[PDB]
Amino acid sequence: MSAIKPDMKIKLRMEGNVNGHHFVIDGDGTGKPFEGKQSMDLEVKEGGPLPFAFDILTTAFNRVFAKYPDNIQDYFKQSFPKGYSWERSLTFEDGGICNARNDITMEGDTFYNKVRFYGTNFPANGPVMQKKTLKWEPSTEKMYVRDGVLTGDVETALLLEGNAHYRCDFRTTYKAKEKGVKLPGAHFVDHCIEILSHDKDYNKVKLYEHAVAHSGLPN
Repeated sequence: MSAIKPDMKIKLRMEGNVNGHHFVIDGDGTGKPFEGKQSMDLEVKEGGPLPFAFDILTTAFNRVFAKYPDNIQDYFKQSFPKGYSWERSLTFEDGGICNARNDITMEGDTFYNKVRFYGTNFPANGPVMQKKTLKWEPSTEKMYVRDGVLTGDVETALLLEGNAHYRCDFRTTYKAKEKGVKLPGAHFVDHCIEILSHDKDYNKVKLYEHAVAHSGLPN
């Protein structure tokens, strides 16, 4: 009998600043932790219409929603009820850099998310500030332990208009709140994030993510 239910709710608020542009965005959603699926409705509350590509924000909007096999330690589910936090760097090929964080708690059937997102050094003429992005490509996160902290690395890209990609490297550190949650062995997490629907200026966005942990084998 887990602290985590097969169906959980998601509540979140993000505040941030990208290239000097401030914003606040709220979210409400649901997911299936043991299936590795989540979806949420996001709404920009301050600073809209956002003057940069919404897509840079989407991975900041919880690896509890990842399907873990029995042969990999599930650090994220083991972190509840007290929760965990993560810190992420996004390093883009044209010098844009973001730092994001989320502190994740659980109150009953709901995960609460205190998200912060800061970006800078995006060229004014680049695809982020010109809103030329289409989607994140599906990718695989490599999880491992670095300096005693669970770390995940991704080398991925945004698809742009005109058959071009815009590369980004992610590095995330993950930390359980509770003293003593055992770190997992190294493994992979395949994931795919998608904007299912949106309004004109991405004031409102429906977001979906699917994630599955594995050890690199067909079996």
